[PDB]
Amino acid sequence: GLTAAQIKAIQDHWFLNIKGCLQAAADSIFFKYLTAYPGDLAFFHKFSSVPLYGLRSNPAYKAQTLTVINYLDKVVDALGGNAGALMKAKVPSHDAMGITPKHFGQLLKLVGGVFQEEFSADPTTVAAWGDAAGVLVAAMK
Amino acid sequence: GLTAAQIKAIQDHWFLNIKGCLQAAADSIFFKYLTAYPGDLAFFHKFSSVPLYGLRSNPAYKAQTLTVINYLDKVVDALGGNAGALMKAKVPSHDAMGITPKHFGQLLKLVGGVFQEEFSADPTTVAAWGDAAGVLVAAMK
Amino acid sequence: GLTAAQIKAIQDHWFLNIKGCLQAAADSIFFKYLTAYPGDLAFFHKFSSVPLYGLRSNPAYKAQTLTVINYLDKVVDALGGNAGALMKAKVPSHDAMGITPKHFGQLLKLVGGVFQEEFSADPTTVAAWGDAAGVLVAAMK
Amino acid sequence: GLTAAQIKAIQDHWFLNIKGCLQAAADSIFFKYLTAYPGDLAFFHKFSSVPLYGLRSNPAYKAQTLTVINYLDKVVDALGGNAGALMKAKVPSHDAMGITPKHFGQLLKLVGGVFQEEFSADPTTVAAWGDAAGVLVAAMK
Ligand code: HEM
Ligand code: HEM
Ligand code: HEM
Ligand code: HEM
Ligand SMILES: [C-]#N
Ligand SMILES: [C-]#N
Ligand SMILES: [C-]#N
Ligand SMILES: [C-]#N
Repeated sequence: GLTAAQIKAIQDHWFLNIKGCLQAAADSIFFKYLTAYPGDLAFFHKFSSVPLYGLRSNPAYKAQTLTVINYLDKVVDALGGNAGALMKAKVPSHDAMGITPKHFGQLLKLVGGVFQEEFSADPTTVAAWGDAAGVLVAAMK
Repeated sequence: GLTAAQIKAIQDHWFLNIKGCLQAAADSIFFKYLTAYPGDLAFFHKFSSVPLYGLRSNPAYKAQTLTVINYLDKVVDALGGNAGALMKAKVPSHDAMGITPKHFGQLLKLVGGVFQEEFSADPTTVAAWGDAAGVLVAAMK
Repeated sequence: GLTAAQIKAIQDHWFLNIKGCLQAAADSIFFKYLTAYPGDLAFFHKFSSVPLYGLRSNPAYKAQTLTVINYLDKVVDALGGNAGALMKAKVPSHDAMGITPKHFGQLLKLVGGVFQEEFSADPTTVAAWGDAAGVLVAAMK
Repeated sequence: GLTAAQIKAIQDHWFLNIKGCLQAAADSIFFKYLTAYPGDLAFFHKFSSVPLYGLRSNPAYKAQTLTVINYLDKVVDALGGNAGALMKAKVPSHDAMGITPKHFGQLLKLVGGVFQEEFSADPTTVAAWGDAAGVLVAAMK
């Protein structure tokens, strides 16, 4: 579930490690998702023919992951409150495309791990991200 | 003064070269400030004993710098809107420390320049940033 | 085994992705090793009491992994030739400390993977690094 | 002219702020050159049609720049040694293109400055780099 201490862990960690280099965190969050779900690369017509090893270098990828991280920044600042409404607002748009809350849960389940592996997240922050994913995907119904 | 073209010029560039690495842009805007105005380092009590050459590496410098650009990010979002009010909302606390609109002008004026030299900004965006400085300072009084 | 095409893959990939940001590659290569072998943190007296999540931010870690990557750069430039002699020269020094070719093989077995995960290494480069580890550890006897 | 103190000043700083991120130092040394001497961009045929503001992002710019700093890294290693000879070893191929020791002096002279503004170099190292420029240019003829 998500308590105010959890919201603090996630937010303190976001100012310290993530907010200052949003592009770096966005590229590794999605790179981890696409090596785990390679076929989902096909939803991104602007770069679905780039091989996996060329994505971090591809500007169409970089603009896309920065568009996502820029919206997640707004969700993290809103975790005490309308974060659930901000996840909600993107379901129509993605639904058009064939992308459900199952795909979103898959992306949100990986960021605790990517933040531990590369962005110096402590165990409390990683566990709080585990909880936040469950919370934020539930907000979409 | 600002036209919709100038606000698109600033916003597109900010998304392109600044948003993905807010810490670098922040470190260099304050480094060009603190180089040009070396005595005002005394105002920054949690790093006023670091010599200039040691600041980009100093953890408290980087916290300060990112707290400024994190706010500035939000006034860029709001340039055809309440950007003015967000700048003026910071004047009474800084006034209490001896830091006037003179000071803010000094900072705001260096930004175009810093973006041209290190963050890939064209002469149109450099121009828009020179005028954005004047608007924001004019809304502060 | 290691052929000249393999040496080309590793070297082309090192100029493209690694040489320009040696510090970033050095911190993730060892971070991956120390999350896999946490107890080996005890060999590094200058930072053995730092928790895992604080290493990427710790200057004593950064200086150490940059000392290692700076020597590996010299080994990669030497892969057609005296690379084996350059690995050889560090066995005495590490032997003093209790660190064998078993520990070195453990570090070299992970860099193909870290380069795929974070430094855009193609499958041919990753497989060539798999071979290079076997080769370079063998050079130490 | 160079004393052992000046060579330690340069080398320690290079290991500290330059070696871990050779690409940034390279991009900015050539960006300060190409800003001060904008016509010599015509010499760089694989990126001579990119306007100045687009160069830090240009892949061929970054390849060129890193090929220079990759070599320069090696002449720093050899400053109490064959640094001179390594600089002069590049004169006949560049002479063939119309690029003289005038040109190299222009580059070498900007380095201290660039390191002071963006790479945390103290006034002693800035001084050592001003003299290293003169020595290296004097060994070239
Ligand atoms: C995990 C949180 C995610 C958020 C907040 C998010 C947000 C966004 C945003 C802000 C856009 C731009 C369009 C708009 O403003 O509505 C976008 C587009 C898109 N995203 Fe999502 N995204 C998420 C998950 C996903 C997932 C999991 C996929 C695919 C597996 C996906 C696929 C796409 C695609 C294909 C586009 C359209 C890109 C284009 O061609 O322009 N996103 N995303
Ligand atoms: C557009 C420019 C600036 C903005 C948006 C800005 C914003 C901020 C913010 C967000 C804080 C934290 C507390 C608060 O919410 O007020 C702060 C604190 C402070 N700022 Fe400003 N600032 C600006 C300019 C300056 C300048 C030019 C100086 C000094 C000449 C300055 C001096 C200080 C001081 C001394 C503190 C440090 C408080 C502490 O010791 O932690 N700032 N700034
Ligand atoms: C994989 C290739 C490795 C290379 C080329 C390498 C190279 C180096 C270098 C150049 C030094 C500095 C001392 C000197 O010049 O001899 C060093 C020190 C050290 N390395 Fe290695 N290293 C490697 C593997 C390891 C491994 C696997 C460990 C530990 C599990 C290790 C432990 C140490 C320690 C503890 C020091 C001393 C640090 C100090 O307190 O100053 N290294 N390494
Ligand atoms: C200390 C300064 C410099 C060094 C060490 C250096 C080194 C190099 C190196 C390593 C190359 C690749 C080929 C070779 O091995 O010779 C090269 C090529 C080239 N350099 Fe220099 N360079 C320096 C200064 C300059 C300057 C100041 C200019 C022009 C005003 C310049 C113009 C060129 C040109 C045009 C090429 C491009 C070849 C191609 O089109 O790929 N360089 N440089
Ligand atoms: C979503 N991208
Ligand atoms: C304002 N700092
Ligand atoms: C070896 N460090
Ligand atoms: C020389 N480029």
